[PDB]
Amino acid sequence: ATYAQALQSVPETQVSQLDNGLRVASEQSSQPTCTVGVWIDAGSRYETEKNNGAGYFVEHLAFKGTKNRPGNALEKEVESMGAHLNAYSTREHTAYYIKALSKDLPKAVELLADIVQNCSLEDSQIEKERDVILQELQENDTSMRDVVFNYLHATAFQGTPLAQSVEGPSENVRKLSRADLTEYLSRHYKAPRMVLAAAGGLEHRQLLDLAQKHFSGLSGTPTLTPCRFTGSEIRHREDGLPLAHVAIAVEGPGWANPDNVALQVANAIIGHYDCTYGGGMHLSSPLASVAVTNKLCQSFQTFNICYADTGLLGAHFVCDHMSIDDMMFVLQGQWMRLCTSATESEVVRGKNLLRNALVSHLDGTTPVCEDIGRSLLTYGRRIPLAEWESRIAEVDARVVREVCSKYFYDQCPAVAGFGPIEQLPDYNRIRSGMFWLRF
Amino acid sequence: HPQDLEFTRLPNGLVIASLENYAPASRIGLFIKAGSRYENFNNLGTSHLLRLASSLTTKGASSFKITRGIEAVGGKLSVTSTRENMAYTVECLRDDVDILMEFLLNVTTAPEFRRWEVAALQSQLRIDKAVAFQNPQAHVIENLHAAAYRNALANSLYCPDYRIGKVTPDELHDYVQNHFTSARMALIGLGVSHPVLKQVAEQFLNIRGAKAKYRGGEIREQNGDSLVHAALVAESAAIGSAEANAFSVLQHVLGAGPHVKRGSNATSSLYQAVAKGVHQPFDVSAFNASYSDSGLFGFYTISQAASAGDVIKAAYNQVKTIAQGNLSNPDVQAAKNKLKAGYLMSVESSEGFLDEVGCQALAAGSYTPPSTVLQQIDAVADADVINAAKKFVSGRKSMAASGNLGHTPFIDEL
Amino acid sequence: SSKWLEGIRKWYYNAAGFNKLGLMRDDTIHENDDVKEAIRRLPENLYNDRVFRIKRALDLSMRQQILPKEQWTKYEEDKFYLEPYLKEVIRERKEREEWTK
Repeated sequence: ATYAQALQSVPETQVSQLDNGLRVASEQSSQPTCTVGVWIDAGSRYETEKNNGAGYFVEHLAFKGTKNRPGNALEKEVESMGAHLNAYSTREHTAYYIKALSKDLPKAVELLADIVQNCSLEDSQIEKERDVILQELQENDTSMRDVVFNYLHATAFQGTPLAQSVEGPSENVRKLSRADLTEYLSRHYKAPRMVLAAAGGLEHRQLLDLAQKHFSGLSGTPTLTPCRFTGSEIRHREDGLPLAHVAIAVEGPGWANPDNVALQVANAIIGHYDCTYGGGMHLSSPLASVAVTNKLCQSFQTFNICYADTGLLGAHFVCDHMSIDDMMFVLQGQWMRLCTSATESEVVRGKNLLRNALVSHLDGTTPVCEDIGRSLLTYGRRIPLAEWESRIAEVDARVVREVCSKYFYDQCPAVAGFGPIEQLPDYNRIRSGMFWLRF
Repeated sequence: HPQDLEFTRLPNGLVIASLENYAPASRIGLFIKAGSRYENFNNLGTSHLLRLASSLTTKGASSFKITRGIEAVGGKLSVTSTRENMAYTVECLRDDVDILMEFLLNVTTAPEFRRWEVAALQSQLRIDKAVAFQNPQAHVIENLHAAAYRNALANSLYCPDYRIGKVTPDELHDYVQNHFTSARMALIGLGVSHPVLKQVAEQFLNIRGAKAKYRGGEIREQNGDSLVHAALVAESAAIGSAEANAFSVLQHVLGAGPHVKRGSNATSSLYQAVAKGVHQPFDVSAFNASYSDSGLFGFYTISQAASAGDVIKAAYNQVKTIAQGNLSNPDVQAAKNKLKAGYLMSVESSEGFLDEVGCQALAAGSYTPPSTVLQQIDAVADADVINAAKKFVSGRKSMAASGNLGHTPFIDEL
Repeated sequence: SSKWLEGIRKWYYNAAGFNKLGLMRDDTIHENDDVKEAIRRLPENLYNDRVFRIKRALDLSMRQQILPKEQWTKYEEDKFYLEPYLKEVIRERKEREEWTK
């Protein structure tokens, strides 16, 4: 039992294509469960200004009455067979996945097809879901992290529609016509841009047979421009709240580069810290180590988010308004340490951390099926983890500091501040401390 | 994958289960019967401290070298616990399990309890108690267990107020030496070979009061956060009994986890009954905790300030009219399907499988496969459900109320 | 050879001086980071006895009066308590340097 033999021991995610442009993929496992989902590339990038949050509103309306079942009979059938439903959407993608059982499968696949193609629009439910989204805005005007990331995207993609949130304006919410909703559902979904994916204890042959049984005959028949990254700083002086939330990012490279894997090794060097970790004075990453030594921060993560061949290489920390300056100073110090003066054993340790993080990331059936959907959306295909292991073996510290010299060294970043952010320096201080003069 | 787990009861008392799946993740789960009920008034809040005592120095490896080695091989070490189960999980890839096993055995067998780490961990206890109870719901749960029994099951998972700082390392050494025995340890391995586990556990362990009583009553935490939390719980049954499985069928009848996010859960009759009763956005969920001697069955409601007692009356009269013979047999089978769905789809990954196999092996003393467990679920009748609901209505009540409690029934206003 | 060596050692201890001012080995250490760490890790009663002896020693240096004859901590009544603590702190300094190596 070795590592290459373990990476040899993996199911293969057999694929097929229904000739509407529909893509379908499956991967089997020997435990009695399955996860069956539909991924459609429909986020805020494809929406317009006056049509913001359309697909989010559709997946709100997705279970309130169809052209076969009423609004409660769908819930009745799902809960009578005992399924697990979930639906979400990014600024790019849209997903509907059911954690499902190993015997209630074909009727549920027909249910999912009816979710796809015949979402009826009851006017009682358009009123109720308008007020529900009002309640959701009222509730989620408090969770500070999502407000931070929405401010980050807003200051990152200024003018371009990627900066728009998934929620969008409330002025759109108070004018949601059924006609534009039908037009949106009829246009932004149909022929090439949808993937069925199934991971768990089933058969791929019968999976394509049920796809033939229900998803065949869908019979469907002009976007993705390069988005200008601005790079700027938005700040919300709002002193009523006790803590402070500061994020900073640059333009992420995307998907078609192994330099993304190198940047994931860099974030494996730094990444996350929370103040409740067992052992603070003994941590490997020096940023959190000196932060424990000086009691500055509460939490951070330095990480990546990849949009469609673009994105935000980001770093967010929650801390106190007396602990921002030295926080940012040692943060930029670790940045430029990875950009020029990285050693080798920390890179080896980060490669092992990235291995273990990816392996524990892809456990269960939901993250596996999510991974299949996201791989076949960004690439059209799935890259198994042995190729990721080979490209991990393709990484030394010299290539890492080359890529970090490419994506950090005197950029024009995007900084978002939220709270009592008086201690937060001016943008030119970030620009001065960005590039080393070798001090 | 034709291979299976292996069971071994080594005669000084410990349990060993091994599994070789050709999955890269190797996990070692070490479970100990050292929960909150095995601590008392002289060691209040000590399980919280020992749960935070993961980063101590060991006679054999200092905690600096421990932390740097475990994160140098990249494996993840975590300490999780319930009121009967301490749990050490160490995960990595399948070749470097030996040194991580050595660190785990050093932490379990030989803690040092050096005093400066104990003081820094008192400060960490303060921080961790803040992080725990800044969520309200677990605080309601802990006050419910405080209202549940007159004895050691009411010991919280977290340290009390005045107890911070005044706990000695000598009581820690004593609690280790009389509560970490060979006959109270289960060793579960996923992804690794049996004989290495057996030989190393044979190498480096070499170690070697009663049940709690019902109390009943209420605990009111007047806090006023515009959402009344109300928990009404009676005492049900011990662990693994057919009576407790009947209560599990009953809570799947009453209400389970939200299967339809952004939906309404039109099948669970508690939600539609209270939505008939109160036309305001509420939340009702069922609850059943199981323990080695006893068990706690009831429900938990989150409602408005002036809209709590009507919700409680609606839920209680719904449970009464279910108890008095208004329940469908396809609804019983749907509760069976929800129980099978929860028990299958909570153990799919290595984490839930680890937890279930370890608790099953440490509790019963052997393994039993999940297929015949589902068959035991399928061997549950209806008079079980009626008697479980009658027992819930009949016996002495226990109530934990918190929030703006100006509209809450006390005893007589049920 | 052996005991005459110990005679030289006792001669140096009696010629040093702090025996006449009520001090031990662990009262005459120059501070670094590691020494201050070892002082921080001390037990309670040892800490109080140490600071009391230090305060008496600095007072008797202040009025420049050395103790009478039979109030002198002679040879081999002292307690070498700091050597495990400070030894382990230097050992941990070497441990950090060996992990970084």
